[PDB]
Amino acid sequence: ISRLGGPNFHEIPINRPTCPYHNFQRDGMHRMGIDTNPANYEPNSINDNWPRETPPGPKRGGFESYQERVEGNKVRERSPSFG
Amino acid sequence: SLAPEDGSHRPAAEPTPPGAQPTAPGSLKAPDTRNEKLNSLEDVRKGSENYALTTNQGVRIADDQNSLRAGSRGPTLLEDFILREKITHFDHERIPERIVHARGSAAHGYFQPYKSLSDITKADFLSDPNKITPVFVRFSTVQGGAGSADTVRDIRGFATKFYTEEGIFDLVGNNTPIFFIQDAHKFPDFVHAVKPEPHWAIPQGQSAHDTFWDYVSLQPETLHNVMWAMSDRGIPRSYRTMEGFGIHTFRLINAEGKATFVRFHWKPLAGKASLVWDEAQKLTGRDPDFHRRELWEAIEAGDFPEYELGFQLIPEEDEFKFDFDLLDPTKLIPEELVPVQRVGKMVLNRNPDNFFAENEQAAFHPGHIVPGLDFTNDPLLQGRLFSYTDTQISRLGGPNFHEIPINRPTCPYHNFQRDGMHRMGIDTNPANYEPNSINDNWPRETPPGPKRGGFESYQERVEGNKVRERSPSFGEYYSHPRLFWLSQTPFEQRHIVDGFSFQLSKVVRPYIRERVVDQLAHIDLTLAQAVAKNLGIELTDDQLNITPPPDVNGLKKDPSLSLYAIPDGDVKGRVVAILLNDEVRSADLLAILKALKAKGVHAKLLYSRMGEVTADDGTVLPIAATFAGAPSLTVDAVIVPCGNIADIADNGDANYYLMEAYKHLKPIALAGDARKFKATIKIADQGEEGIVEADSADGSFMDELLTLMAAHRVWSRIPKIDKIPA
Amino acid sequence: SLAPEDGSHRPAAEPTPPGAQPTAPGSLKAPDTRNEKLNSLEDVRKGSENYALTTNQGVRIADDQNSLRAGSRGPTLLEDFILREKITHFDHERIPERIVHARGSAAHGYFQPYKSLSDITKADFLSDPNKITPVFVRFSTVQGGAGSADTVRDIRGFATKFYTEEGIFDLVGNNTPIFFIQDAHKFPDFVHAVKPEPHWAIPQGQSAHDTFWDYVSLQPETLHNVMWAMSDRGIPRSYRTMEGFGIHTFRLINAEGKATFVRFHWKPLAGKASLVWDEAQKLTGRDPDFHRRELWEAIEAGDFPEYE
Amino acid sequence: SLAPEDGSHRPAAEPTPPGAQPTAPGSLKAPDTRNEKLNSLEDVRKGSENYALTTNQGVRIADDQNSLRAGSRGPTLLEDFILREKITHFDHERIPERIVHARGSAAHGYFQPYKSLSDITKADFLSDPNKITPVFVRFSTVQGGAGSADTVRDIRGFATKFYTEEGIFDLVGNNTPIFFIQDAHKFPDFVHAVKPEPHWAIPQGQSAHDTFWDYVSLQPETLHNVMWAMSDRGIPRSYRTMEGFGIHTFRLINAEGKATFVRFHWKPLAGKASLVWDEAQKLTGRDPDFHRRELWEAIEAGDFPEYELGFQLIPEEDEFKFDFDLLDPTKLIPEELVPVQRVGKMVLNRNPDNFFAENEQAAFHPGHIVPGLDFTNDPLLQGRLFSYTDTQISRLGGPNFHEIPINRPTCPYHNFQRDGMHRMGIDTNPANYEPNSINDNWPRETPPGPKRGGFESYQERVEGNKVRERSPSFGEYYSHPRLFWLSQTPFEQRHIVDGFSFQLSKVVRPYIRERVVDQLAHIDLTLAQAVAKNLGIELTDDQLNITPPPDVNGLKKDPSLSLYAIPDGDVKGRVVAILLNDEVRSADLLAILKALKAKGVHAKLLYSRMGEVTADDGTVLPIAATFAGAPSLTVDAVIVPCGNIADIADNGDANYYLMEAYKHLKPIALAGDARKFKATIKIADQGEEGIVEADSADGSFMDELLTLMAAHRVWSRIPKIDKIPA
Ligand code: HDD
Ligand code: HEM
Ligand code: HEM
Repeated sequence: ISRLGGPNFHEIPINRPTCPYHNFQRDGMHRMGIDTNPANYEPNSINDNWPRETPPGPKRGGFESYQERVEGNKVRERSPSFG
Repeated sequence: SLAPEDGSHRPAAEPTPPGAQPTAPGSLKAPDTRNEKLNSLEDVRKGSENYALTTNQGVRIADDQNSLRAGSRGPTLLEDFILREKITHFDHERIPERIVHARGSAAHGYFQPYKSLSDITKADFLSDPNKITPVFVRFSTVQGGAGSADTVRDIRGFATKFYTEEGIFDLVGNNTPIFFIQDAHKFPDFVHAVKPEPHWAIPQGQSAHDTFWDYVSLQPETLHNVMWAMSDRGIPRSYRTMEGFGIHTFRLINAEGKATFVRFHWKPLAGKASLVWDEAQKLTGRDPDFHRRELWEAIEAGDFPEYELGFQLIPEEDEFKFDFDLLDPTKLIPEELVPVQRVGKMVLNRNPDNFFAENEQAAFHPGHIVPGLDFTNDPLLQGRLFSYTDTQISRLGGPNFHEIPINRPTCPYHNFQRDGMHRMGIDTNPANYEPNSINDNWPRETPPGPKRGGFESYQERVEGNKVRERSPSFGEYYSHPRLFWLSQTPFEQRHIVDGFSFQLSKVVRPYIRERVVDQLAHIDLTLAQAVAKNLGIELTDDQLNITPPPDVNGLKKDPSLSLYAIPDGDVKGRVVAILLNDEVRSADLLAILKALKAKGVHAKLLYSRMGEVTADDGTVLPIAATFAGAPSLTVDAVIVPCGNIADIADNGDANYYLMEAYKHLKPIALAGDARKFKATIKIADQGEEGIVEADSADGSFMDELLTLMAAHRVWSRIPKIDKIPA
Repeated sequence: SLAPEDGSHRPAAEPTPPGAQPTAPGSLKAPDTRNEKLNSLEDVRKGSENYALTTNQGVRIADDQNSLRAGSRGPTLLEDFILREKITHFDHERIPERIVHARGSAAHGYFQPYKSLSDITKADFLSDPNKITPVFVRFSTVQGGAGSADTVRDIRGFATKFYTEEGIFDLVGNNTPIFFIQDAHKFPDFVHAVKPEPHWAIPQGQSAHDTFWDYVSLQPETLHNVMWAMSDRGIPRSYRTMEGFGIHTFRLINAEGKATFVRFHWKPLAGKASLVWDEAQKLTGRDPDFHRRELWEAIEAGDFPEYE
Repeated sequence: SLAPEDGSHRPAAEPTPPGAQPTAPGSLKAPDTRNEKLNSLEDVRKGSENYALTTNQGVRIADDQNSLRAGSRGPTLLEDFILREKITHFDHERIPERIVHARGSAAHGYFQPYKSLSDITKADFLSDPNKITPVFVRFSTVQGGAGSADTVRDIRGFATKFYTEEGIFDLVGNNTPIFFIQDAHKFPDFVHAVKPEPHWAIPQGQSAHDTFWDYVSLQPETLHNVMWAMSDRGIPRSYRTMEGFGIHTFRLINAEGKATFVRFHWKPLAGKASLVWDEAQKLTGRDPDFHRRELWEAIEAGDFPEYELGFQLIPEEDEFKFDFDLLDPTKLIPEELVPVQRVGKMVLNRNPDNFFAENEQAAFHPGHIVPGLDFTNDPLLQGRLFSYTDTQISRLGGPNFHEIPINRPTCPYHNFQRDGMHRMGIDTNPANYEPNSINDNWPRETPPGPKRGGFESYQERVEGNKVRERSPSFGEYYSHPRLFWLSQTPFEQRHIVDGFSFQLSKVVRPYIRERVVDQLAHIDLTLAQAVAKNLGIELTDDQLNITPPPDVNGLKKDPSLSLYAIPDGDVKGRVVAILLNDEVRSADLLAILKALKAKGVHAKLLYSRMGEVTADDGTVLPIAATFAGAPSLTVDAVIVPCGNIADIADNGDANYYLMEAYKHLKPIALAGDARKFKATIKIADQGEEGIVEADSADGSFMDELLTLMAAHRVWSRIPKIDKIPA
């Protein structure tokens, strides 16, 4: 945000994805992309809810975190195994 | 010298009623009002009288009227550094407005507890009734820009910065006890839906548009807060006359380490009061700064905004005792179930000096807590903790925003953080890391403890898998909207119905209106049918048969949810229009002003022109404003004294004054020949409840008027106003 | 599918009168309208239909309704990069508004001269009646913020960007033929005087306050433009029904090097029309976006703003 | 407590020589060294000892070693506001470096004039010899980034901010009396040509690359400052031993309104001295912070950098009496024609506390002048006036950069400018415009006058058409380069030829080399022939016949252009390496050390390891550094005392220490059996000038060594060094 001047740093040519990117984020300094979507929010009916979430799957699916088990209390403490 | 000889350019440094003097920077108007934070700002306050005009580098300017040019009709030269510095500074005056709550009005004050809370929290600011904590408070709307109007229908923000001896605590709340959404991941979606639509940037300061109601219809978790926004809660009369809430369940932590769940409340000591919709909308055109102005002038008059801080406290063992989740910020805790304990009082007693430096630059953030408080896993709160540090890096220019004077703590602050843009502090520590030997590890960590200890999080147990999933316990959307509905008076229900009908009539896509009516039918059939009738929609048989949602823990209403069900009227600080004529009966005017003064009610003397008029005994009466310049929208009640009533009886502006005031349910009082105005508002000869009338202003006349003003508005008049063309 | 079965969510892509259809982005509403600048913007226009929702790095999102937490009632985790990108972008949406003329409304169009002006100017965009130059025009008020109301009493801006074959020419004018002050050195003084006063930031969108009339009373050079502002010129009915002026004397320079002094005008082909004060003031309350709306809806109906 | 119990972590707060103690923030090293700017910074200086570690919001931290996680091996929680604040501030520490002069070292000090200059200027800081003006001075290179090396070949900046009672005056100069170019419109062309090339960003801190010499070969106006850069002026021994110049002609204006043209000079009271190239280039590797380190340590030792301000003064009527234009910044004013008049003395006597806050954020700008000074039409100065205000808007984050503490004036500043990012001052003035009546027009304009008056520009006549055209009076490129060349000693000429030869050797396109050699042939044929021989280029018959440019107003040399032609050596503050052995003759070392201390010369005791050695008589010698750790590059002279010379005589590092010092022309003294080292450097039995040798370090050995040090280097050794493999 400070180094590259704002939240549109992915639009700086070197950083741009070569695959498609579409979402409901808008504006910010030096915004390049001109969005034509009538909707800037989801869920929406006014654009039939596009762009849409994608379920996870074997290829081309949405991102889902691995459901690791978390068990412990809220601590600021170094694991004894690290000592 | 350009000031007038008589010194009438400078306002008196004493409290004065609204309109009596020009308004002024707070340290000029009230120089002897002090608190630890206002005194700490003295290092950066700059005066002006008797100083020379200079560049920012301290060079005295001889001619501030002209650019430097080659010849007096020639081109401007690049060596004019005086012109370029002055135009460069102007060119860079603006900073980004806040992404939400951009329109807001702020004041300084102080808070003091009523008793030590050490049994329930170790927070130092709550440890002793003689502990006085300076505060700075910013009230705001949500959707509109910094230049949008004040009296829009909207939720209002209510943000308090407490400058404590153990750190800054910011309580960043709104004027309703829930929010629209459950999880912070949806906040950009919701905010984009309510904000002006992206193709054309319309509408400003309004939720009455397709995308807002599209999102509401598709996200029934919104309906509870939508109900509050559609009620008269969405159009408060003053920031002095609305409630505040922290919304989220937080924790208090005591010196033994015990955690108690808490929700925060601010109760207005001037009582709860709202406008009516027609009046609020019209006021956005006649005075889009009405709330900003009213707050500033209340403080200059000594009508200080006062609020009691209150805590709803729930033991840790009672986390699951209710039929809603305590961590769900779309659910309220009914006061019938968990009472509000009154904990202390905040008084706002001084305006800023400079709005940009102190209000626009102020940074509030709910993750600014102190030892003795802690967070919960409310998933809207959890995401807020990220946003308010992040947004200030662009808004305020970098990571040193705590060095901007209004944001500075008044207690000590020392650490190993260095640099960043516009770094003010010049660190002398040889070390900028720890652990260090070279400064004997100073500044040093401090263990947690009962007082002056380091912050340690409550050691809550966390058990579960890493999931993006809404708790099933949050999946109930209708029972709170219905409890709120059932708790409103009949006229407050009519205003709700009217709010939904007005908003949905502005939605162009009719299916969205229909989908909202279907949601309302899941709350209350009467509501749904009344809104549907105004939209020309007929409920289906299925909609007529939807089972109402369950009561909340056995409640079918809670009157603390209504603005008006329980009387809390306070007249002090309110304002009356007195409509003058060119020969007022001075004895009416004496009696009126005396009775108002006794109750701390202000007046404004109005006429068809500016200047002065002369009463029957020769008293010279100065005119504050014209009938059109200061419409009835801006006052709480209207009084017409006797005199040469012919002077004004045919004035369309004075007649309209009283029609507008009548339509908006305001008390109206008419003395002697002023009773000829009964005809403009269609009052029967025998009179009507809410119109005070008598041969003279009489004194019993004034008690009756001030009784009506303590009840705020004349609700029983509502069926009579549909006739009035106004 | 959340859209209705009957297609009524989607505005007809053809000219329609105000209120007949929901309004839409211009390239959706009027896909057949083009000019050289609109064509050159194609490389940056982003669509939406039939695309997956992604991060800005192009990773497909599976659940855009929830943060990542340890258990469905537990704390949000710092590793949720989807949540933090989406909220970081939101957090930094705003940029500073314009110091003056922060409220304004804009549209694309095109300009063409009636004949070659080569005897008086070598400016390329005026050289040939067949040469069409794209424009982008913004109209504005002066004093209020970007979220202030349209039908205030104020001067109006009228700024045209001409995308010529020999460079951008911006004609940055107002709707009256003079300004308030003589020397640019005084602009921060005049603008501070008209702007909301610095202790309390009131009033918005209004010159009806002590500091403006203090300045005027001490600087009689301001009285000409003040007359204009106090007339119904200060409250136009539409951006379509107001005059435009460059105000300053500029120069045209022909190919032989001869200079002619020029002042620029725009004539509204819809004619000149203003509100009356009580209407204009009440309209700031009933529809603070009235001029922005009227401009957009005129263009959607085919009532194109035309100026000479 | 992690500090050693003996307190050896903390440097003594008293002057100490380089290396004796760790270096510290200036206010801790020299707390009693004060001036009005240093005292004015006290409101922002932050201590650390005895204070608790906190957030920037003043909350005490208990555990600054760990993030908050769900279990001690679990994930980090978003609610960790202490982690996020600390990492957010870290993440935004950097600000843009300066576009040019990014690499620089600064210090605080004071200036006093020798007598009132009221007859020639009304500037207040020159009006009274007892008026002391605080200064802050930054010295710099030009091309490299803020992390580039100090002893590169380049021009140096010499910038002085004077905090006067009538405004900040910045005198923003370099260490050569002209610049490379004539009109500011070419400054981005020239700087882009000298800077690292745009495809790969190489080379850093070097002009030895194709684009710089392409531009030079095409722009012969650059050749004069190119001559100075290729001489040993381009590689100063220290910031204390270089000249400063304002370059441009400015004006002085006295109280009667008479203008006198002026060029500004600084004379170094430590004398002029430069490195030799091979030493400078090696030093950029062994100690890229050598000038920063040397400045800081001189100040800590009390070897304060001192400079005398002087003026070349030309009456208005003599504007056109020279062969060159006074407004042309590629031309110098020879001191034989217009002598420098001594004006006053500047002493730098305190280091900053924090480099970022004071050095990195300092803003100097040559448009910051005061009444009694004014500009001329020099077309390089004229463009500079635009640039320095503009560049601070991005570098320092907006238009409030004069509020960052180091940049604040010490005199009053008041005006109508408001807001902007990072606004610190809270204005209380009811008015933010003038003229105003509501504050009686304060702060007010001030007419010009003899003292404490408003700024007014000198009413110079302008007459001409609007043109983009270079004055024909500027179109002469070669006579000043030639005057410079002929003014240098024979060894300085050799060093110039080697500078051009080395640089053009790195230009990869040979045609660029050839074109530069052709330009040299227009300056002086001996120069062009010598550089051509080193490049393997043969001059054509046409080149051999170019007629030399004219003399400059009759001069064929001016010795004041040489670093060394006129002796001005000063040994105080210089440093000598003493090569120890394991049993040093202690009487030698007593004599050596006390002779050095008597003349303020520092010593560094070196050996093959750290720790101690014990002398013949039991004296314990603490070791400063090893041979390889503190190479001969970092010292002015080398002394080897007698003792057990066999300890070190076959040590490769010890031998090479002497070879390197010998190649770089440094004085070397050898006592007793240390004379066995004569074979390493090939010195004859009957010895040679520049090598001091005796049976012992007594009698005249130290006087002879110190004589050699006052002459800086042994130039007569140059023909002896080419054979030597070092
Ligand atoms: C037209 C542009 C321009 C030109 C022609 C010059 N400069 Fe410059 N100079 C800059 C534009 C600039 C700058 C972009 O404004 C800098 C970089 C960062 C800053 O604050 O100023 C700067 C920095 C800078 C600094 C470092 C100040 C400091 O320590 O922060 C020095 C000493 C000079 N310059 C000296 C000179 C001299 C003696 C010049 C010719 C006589 C000269 N500059 C020409
Ligand atoms: C849950 C109900 C919420 C309430 C009552 C609330 C209240 C507020 C208030 C009162 C302010 C104004 C502070 C001021 O006067 O200066 C504010 C500003 C802000 N809020 Fe919150 N908010 C809520 C939810 C959120 C969420 C979930 C996010 C982020 C996902 C958020 C992000 C912001 C941002 C970015 C600002 C501007 C802050 C600044 O620029 O300093 N709000 N909100
Ligand atoms: C001569 C009378 C003037 C007229 C008619 C005029 C007209 C305008 C207009 C129409 C805009 C808005 C452009 C848009 O729609 O984006 C504007 C912006 C601006 N004007 Fe001028 N102006 C005048 C005088 C000045 C003067 C004298 C200055 C300063 C010396 C000035 C400084 C600015 C600034 C700082 C902005 C905002 C520009 C931006 O942020 O892009 N105005 N003015």
